Amino acid sequence: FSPYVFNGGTILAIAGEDFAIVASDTRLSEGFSIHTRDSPKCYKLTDKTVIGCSGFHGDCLTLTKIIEARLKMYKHSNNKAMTTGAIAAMLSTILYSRRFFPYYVYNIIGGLDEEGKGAVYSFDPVGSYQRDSFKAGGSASAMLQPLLDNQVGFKNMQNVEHVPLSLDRAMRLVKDVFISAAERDVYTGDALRICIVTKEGIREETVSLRKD
Amino acid sequence: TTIMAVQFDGGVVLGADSRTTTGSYIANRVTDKLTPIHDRIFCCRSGSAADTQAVADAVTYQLGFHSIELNEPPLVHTAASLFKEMCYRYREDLMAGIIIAGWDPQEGGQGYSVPMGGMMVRQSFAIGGSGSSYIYGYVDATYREGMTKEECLQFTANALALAMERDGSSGGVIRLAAIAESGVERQVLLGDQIPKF
Amino acid sequence: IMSYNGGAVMAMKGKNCVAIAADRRFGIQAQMVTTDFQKIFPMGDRLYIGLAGLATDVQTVAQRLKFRLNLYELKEGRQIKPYTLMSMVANLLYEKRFGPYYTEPVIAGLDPKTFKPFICSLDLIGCPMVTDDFVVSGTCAEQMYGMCESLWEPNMDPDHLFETISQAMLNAVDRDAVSGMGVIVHIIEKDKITTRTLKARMD
Amino acid sequence: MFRNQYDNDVTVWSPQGRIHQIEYAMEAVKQGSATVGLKSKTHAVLVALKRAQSELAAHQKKILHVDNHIGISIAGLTADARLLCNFMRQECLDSRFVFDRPLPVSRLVSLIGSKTQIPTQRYGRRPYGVGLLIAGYDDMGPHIFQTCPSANYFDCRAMSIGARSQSARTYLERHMSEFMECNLNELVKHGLRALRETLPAEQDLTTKNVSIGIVGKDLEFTIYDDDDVSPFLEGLEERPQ
Amino acid sequence: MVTGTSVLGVKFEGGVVIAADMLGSYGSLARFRNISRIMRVNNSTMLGASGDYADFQYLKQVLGQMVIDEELLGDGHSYSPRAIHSWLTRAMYSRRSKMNPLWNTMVIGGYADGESFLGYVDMLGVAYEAPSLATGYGAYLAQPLLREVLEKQPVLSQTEARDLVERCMRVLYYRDARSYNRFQTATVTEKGVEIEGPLSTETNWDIA
Amino acid sequence: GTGYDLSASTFSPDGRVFQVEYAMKAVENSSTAIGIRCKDGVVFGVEKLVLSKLYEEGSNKRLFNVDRHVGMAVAGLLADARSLADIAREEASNFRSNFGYNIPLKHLADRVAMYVHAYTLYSAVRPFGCSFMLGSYSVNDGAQLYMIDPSGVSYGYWGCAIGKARQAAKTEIEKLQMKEMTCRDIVKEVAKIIYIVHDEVKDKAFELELSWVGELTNGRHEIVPKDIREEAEKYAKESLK
Amino acid sequence: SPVTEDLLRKGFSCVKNELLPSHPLELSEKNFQLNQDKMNFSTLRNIQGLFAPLKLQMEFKAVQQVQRLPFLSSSNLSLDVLRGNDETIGFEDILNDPSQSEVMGEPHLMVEYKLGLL
Amino acid sequence: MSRGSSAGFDRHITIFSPEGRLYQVEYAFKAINQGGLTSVAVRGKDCAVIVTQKKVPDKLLDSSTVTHLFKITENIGCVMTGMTADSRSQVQRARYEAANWKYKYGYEIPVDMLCKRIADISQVYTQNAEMRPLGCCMILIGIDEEQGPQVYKCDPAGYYCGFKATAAGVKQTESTSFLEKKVKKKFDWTFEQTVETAITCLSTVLSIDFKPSEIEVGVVTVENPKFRILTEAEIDAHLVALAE
Repeated sequence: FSPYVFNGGTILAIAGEDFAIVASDTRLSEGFSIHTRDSPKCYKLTDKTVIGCSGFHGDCLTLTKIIEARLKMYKHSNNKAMTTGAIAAMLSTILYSRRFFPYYVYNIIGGLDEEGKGAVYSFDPVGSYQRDSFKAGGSASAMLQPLLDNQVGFKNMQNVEHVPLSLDRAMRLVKDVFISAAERDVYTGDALRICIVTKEGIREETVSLRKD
Repeated sequence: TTIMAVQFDGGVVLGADSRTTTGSYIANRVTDKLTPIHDRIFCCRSGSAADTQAVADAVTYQLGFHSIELNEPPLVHTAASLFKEMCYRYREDLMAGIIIAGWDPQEGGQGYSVPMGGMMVRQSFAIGGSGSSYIYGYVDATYREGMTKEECLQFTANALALAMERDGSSGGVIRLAAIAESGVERQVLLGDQIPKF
Repeated sequence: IMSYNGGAVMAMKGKNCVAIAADRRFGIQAQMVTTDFQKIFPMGDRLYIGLAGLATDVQTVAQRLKFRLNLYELKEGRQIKPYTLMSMVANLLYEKRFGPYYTEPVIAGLDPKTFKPFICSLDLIGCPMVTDDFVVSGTCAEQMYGMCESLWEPNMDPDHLFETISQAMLNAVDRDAVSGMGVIVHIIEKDKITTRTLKARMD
Repeated sequence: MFRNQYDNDVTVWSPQGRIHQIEYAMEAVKQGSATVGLKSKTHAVLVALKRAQSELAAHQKKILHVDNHIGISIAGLTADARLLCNFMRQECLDSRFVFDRPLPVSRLVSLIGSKTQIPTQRYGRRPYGVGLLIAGYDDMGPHIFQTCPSANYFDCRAMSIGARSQSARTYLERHMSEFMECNLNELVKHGLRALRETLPAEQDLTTKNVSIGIVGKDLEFTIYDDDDVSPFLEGLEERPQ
Repeated sequence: MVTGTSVLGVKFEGGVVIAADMLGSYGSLARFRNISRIMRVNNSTMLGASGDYADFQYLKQVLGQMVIDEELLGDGHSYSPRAIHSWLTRAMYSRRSKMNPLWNTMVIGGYADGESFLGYVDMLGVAYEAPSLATGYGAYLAQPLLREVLEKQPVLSQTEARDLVERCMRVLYYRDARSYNRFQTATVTEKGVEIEGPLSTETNWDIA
Repeated sequence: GTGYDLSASTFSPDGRVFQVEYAMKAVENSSTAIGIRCKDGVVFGVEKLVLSKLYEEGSNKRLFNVDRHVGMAVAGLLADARSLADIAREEASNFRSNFGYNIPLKHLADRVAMYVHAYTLYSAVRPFGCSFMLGSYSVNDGAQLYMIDPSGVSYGYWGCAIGKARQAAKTEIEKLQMKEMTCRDIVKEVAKIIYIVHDEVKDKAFELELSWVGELTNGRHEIVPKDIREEAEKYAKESLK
Repeated sequence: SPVTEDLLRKGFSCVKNELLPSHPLELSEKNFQLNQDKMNFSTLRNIQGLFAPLKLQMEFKAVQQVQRLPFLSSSNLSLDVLRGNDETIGFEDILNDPSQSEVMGEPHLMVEYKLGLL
Repeated sequence: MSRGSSAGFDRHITIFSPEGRLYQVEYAFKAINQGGLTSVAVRGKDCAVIVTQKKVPDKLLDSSTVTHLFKITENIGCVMTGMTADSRSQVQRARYEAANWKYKYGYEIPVDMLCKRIADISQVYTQNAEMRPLGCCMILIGIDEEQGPQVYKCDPAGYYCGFKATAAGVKQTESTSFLEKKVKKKFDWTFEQTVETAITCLSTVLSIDFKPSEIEVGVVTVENPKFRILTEAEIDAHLVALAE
């Protein structure tokens, strides 16, 4: 017996100037077979906060079903709505509550701050948050990140100016990076589900990706 | 340790073998591997030698209490459910394969099986034991339908005597016992009375 | 496990006289840290006990037994018969049968009323047994039955008893690395207790 | 006057036979403010009233929140109100977490009654003093369930348990025909008109003493307060007489 | 350690069909040959399970008790299949987290509010829905044909669905170690739940 | 014997337990209910005292169900009635959970009677004030009826009546032939009984609730269809001159 | 699994091995009377009805609270014939008899802990 | 319990009288006659016949579920008299105790042990200040393989005894006197003689005629140790054979 098994996935998050983007491939694969091809991995929490949860698909559901309940409890108690600056600490506490039986997840939080500003957090299986700007991660990580490091925040480039990220550029970059990284990885592909969020709500997006 | 039961019209038969052992050495030459729970239901045993006894004692306790509480004769399905609930709940250190059978005033004649793991199901003929895997073909090919007490007894004697010789765990006397509408009668086959083959 | 320390104790029943002797040594395996470490406890007046084995449990069992003996003596009024302490220690050891102690006690004494010598023994977890002629237990158990069986004799006066208990230990305990360097002899005659200290090889 | 020895506790039966503590609690629940509980085919309005400790201070809360599809009122003791709404919220949350459907009112109210039945039997405890008017639409049309100090809940169509309200009951019974086919505005107008009878003469309903709360088909339970209740409180004719 | 074979199922135009083998294997021997593996929990939801059998009995008793209690209460409300699926998922996950797993794998199908539902409740806390499904060792052999036919045509009728299940039984009986000639089936159309069986599978070994 | 009637664990010089008798008397001041068994079934009927028209059908009912083939017609304090119904539901549920088939009526009645007796033995909880009927049906055993008094009585009755209007109901029921009848005329007889014994100076609104279990429903407890109830209502109304 | 949300009074007990049972005859010896009572209660509740375990356990509760204060030995003359162990002497009273306790606590602390105030 | 113990010399169980009498248990003794019944159990030399009385308050009540003669074990009976709500619990308690003893020692209980267990568990209710001494008369019946038939009686106080004949109910005094007068005359008995003696005692105490279906009889015999209840036919035959 072994109370752990892999299920793949990939999470990418770009935190621009006044827009947060969370996107993820959709394929539940364990062992060598494929279970389904829809399996969305981008759940909504509030009107201005989206959670992406990769990793083992037995706790990715439990944490999703617990966070909403605790959010409802907080809203009923304090008569407000949790901002994206508190959900990080609350989820970190929940994750660390079982340090001797760790959750096998890799969560990513994206949303808007008090003012119009991008913000993407990043956790670890034991649970320790850290603010970031373009952090990605998941099963097929270590390939998504370096290209973003090259593009978003210009590194190891000289005699080049700095330009803020425009909304038209973000989707064009994300689609290209997923298309490039889908071929060389096994667990990725199928359908791509995009959850760009702005200060008017959540608008959704789905495109094809290496049809399988 | 071969145990088997067969159902016929109006009653059932029940046999066993007395060669309880402790490995390569014979512990007891003749025993009574056939416990008379209440007065009609009978319960054979297999597996270990202490967990089965404890389970049988608990079943006797609870079933006698239930029967005297309802002031009615017990139903075999109650015994099967009690055995299932006792065995399955403790499925970690209670390795005890059990087979029970008996007669009741309503739909008389029942043969129930409950192997290791707590699963319960009914079948026309039940077979269980370590040396109870060499007669499957014979019992499948010989057991027809529509037989009375005499030929059922002969068939059980032959089928058990076949495995009685092609195994190391089995060997010794035979303990046929038939439960019918009226009462319970027992007999033992010893010596040349056992059919050769 | 009775090798992390050392110890050896006998007991011989003579003619209205009982003798108990031990060996003084306390050391952590090969090393040695002291030469004086008592293993004979004066429970009662004409009674004694002879704990021998792992010392860290010897101290604890001696303390607990002394406590319970004081309680019984104070509550019940008069002294304790030698047979009672046998069941006492049996119960005390079986208290932790699953978490066993490491002691092989020997009890030797006289009846305060009859003055009939009594000697018994115990195993690791408590199994009462009484031998008339002698008994011995300790780390060096094997190399004492041979020395004691031939040299023994029934109906011995105190002097011959002391000589025999000295000869069955002094040249029979040096045939081992641990549990040496000193021997205490306790002779318990009818009227007065007497203690002697032998001398052995300092190695 | 043959009752001094038979009312000091709750676990004693009078020679006639009736628990006097239950009657005393049912009399006690009448201390508070009126609360009409109208219902319709699509929406279940719940209009309440608010008192005032003083002109300087602020008013009490009479329309709490339970979940997205259920909202309770309150009348009587304000102590046990929170202690009971906590159980409300916990049961609804557990039902949403274990299963994946909203908890129906018909089981929630039964559970609340079962919980409130315990203290009326054991010694050293006292019955609750709430007058809940649980309202909410889940799957088979909106419901209006009332709760009493004794664990004896009623189904209802429209009632005004609370403070002086018998005239409110009479008015609500006189016009109990049009409540089956009307829009939201007409139903709210009827509710406010029914509540106006409770208020003493030469007194009007200001903006700071109404707590209209509406739950219906496609909108979650929302509470209205302050100037937001003005659009509902516009027509109301001009005066009861 | 009795074990099942496969409890595969496919969606359908107004209904769901589930098939299973009436077999019980004691490791390698075929100990039992008449046990059933399909349930009728209520008037609009059915059930099927594989793996161990005693745990299937236990959940059968528990879930039947829950549904009969809910019906006996009386409110004009029942258990939609989504709620039952969520309850099974929660029970399995809670049992997993306690180091006492239920060696089982089930399929929940039903038709409520004019739509079909089908789910997977694997013991490690896995849950989802799909147009088709397979269990146990059928996840490699049974799935591909159903997936191919569904991708070619996303909507079907009763005749071709029944024949597809028949073909899948044919191939699975051909090439599986634990299987039986007979098998059960049950549709869940809006008329009700109709358990059918036993059936048979005519084969051909002409390439011998 | 006033003075000793303050706790259950206190006798009287005569020998009686006064709290139990007070509980006995406290069930009288309620409505009335009857129940008759025919050759192949039973039937009940309760005079539901309808309050102001604010309520509606399906209000607080006194014809609960305990299993697929049993049901009660409790008539007393409603909170204790609901508690007892829940206890009996739990009992039948547990029995079916592990012993197979369904509980025989006698065992369930005995268990509930012993449970309701368990409270009158201690100085910590008050006794239940409520009558209790547990008519049901079987396939082979037949049709059985039981009544449970508040304290300990669990006798088996052919047909009885519980509540305020009980003596007249017993006297009128005495003159029947309820040993060779069917389930198509005992309903009319019950309706005519409930309308021949019904006070009108203190009671104003009535709503008969009827239910039968028998061979006509092949062992299932449910409320009578509205057509038969309306026909019996018309016949009973026209029978009174 | 709890955080802190006086160490001299209770100290020197690492969290490591209380969530690690000792010799397998640990949970069957530390909690024996409770387990036997639970088994009997379950049996009675299953076969005889819901009244018997409630009545018997509340009788246990009623008789339990008349003993001497915790910092002194309890005779426990009653509750024994009611339990059923009236003559079932075993490995519960001859080994480590609580009357001769080797270690003893403070009176006020023990009584206030028995009350559950701490 | 947050209600206290009522102050008074006879208002609670745990308070002694000035002279030293428990008045509450005396009230419990007086409480048996409140219901109103009579039970007589007579043991001969090979039989243990028990007779009692049955009263139907009305006609609607069924005549098959009002019996006051329960069964404890396979071969032990009881004629419980007094308040039904407490005998109905003592019977279950005795059944549970008997089952536990059979499980723990593996043979049918002698009557003395069951009587002693019932007496002890009834006495334990007369010390704690939370109990009510439930009023009954636990009369046993059965045969033993070492001493023959035996008849034992228990009381709510807890004092049991061994009787060769017993009368319990509202007419205990005159019935006991009549049995005392009759026993001293003859010593030998038989099944028919014992049944006739019990019926005659009941008739001469109640001073009324006995209808053929008014009294139930439960007996145990050496040849048939199993506890059986006489049917209507046997009771009617014995009643019509009496005085003829």
